[PDB]
Amino acid sequence: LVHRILPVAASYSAVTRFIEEKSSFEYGQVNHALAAAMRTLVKEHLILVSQLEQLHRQGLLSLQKLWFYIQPAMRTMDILASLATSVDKGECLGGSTLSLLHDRSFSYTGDSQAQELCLYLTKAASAPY
Amino acid sequence: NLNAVRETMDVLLEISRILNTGLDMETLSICVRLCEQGINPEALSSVIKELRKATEALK
Amino acid sequence: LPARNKILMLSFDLRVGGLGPKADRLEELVEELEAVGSVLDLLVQLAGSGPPRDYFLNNKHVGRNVPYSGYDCDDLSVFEMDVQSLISREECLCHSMIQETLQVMEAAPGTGLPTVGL
Repeated sequence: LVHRILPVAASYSAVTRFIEEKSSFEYGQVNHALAAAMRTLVKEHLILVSQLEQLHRQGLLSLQKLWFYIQPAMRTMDILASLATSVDKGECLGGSTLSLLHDRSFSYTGDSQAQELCLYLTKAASAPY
Repeated sequence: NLNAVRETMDVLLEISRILNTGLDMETLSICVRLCEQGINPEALSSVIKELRKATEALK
Repeated sequence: LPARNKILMLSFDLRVGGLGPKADRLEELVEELEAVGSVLDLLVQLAGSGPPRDYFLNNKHVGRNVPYSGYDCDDLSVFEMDVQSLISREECLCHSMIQETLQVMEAAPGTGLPTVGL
């Protein structure tokens, strides 16, 4: 069960490394708003963790409840660990990323848990363009 | 008179600011153009009081 | 009932709550408002239903001359309200800053992210 919960932190490690690298000018002026809308999502994760901390001090957070909590968020956080590892790989900037992220909302059109994130992320990456 | 209507529009701003009305400059410009027709102001009360209400009903 | 009288009836209500020179400016305004009339009748129905220092107040060390008015020394207590409104704003801020974030540190889970609501 730990090995089922463990992919969340791996799908977090290459998301903060998206924020703290893709904020750079050199990656372009589309990777700026790309990583300011992947910074917002990490703050959302930080909200979840705090609520669960308040639960855990009262003896009221256990592995089952946590596993129920995070399972909608493995269609949230794990999606970020894929777009980050395709945009960073090679050289994708500007319009090339934005086609690659229009290609990745046709790879999520039946889940609806991931699709809302794809639409938000490409609604922020379309703004400087 | 064209200089006078500008000064009367500027003197009109303060008594709509200090009375805590719902008007600022834009609503003042709309409502002063409406009142020049001859439209009754006691009815305009309700449309302003409901434009400011209907946004709060959504939140 | 005239138009300029309806501004005067609220000049009085200015004068009740302090703020003398504000009502003194209003009465300089009422002589030019009528020596447009249908707008001020709209201003009285919205009257209070809308959305929500100086070195010439209690100082006498400025001026080319000052009028001598003796000791008063009981308006120094309403120079403390002149500061008390400031420091009571800066503590109301700290009450609405600890609330908005303790409400996110502590809540039922699944309410801080709508994607977990699916």
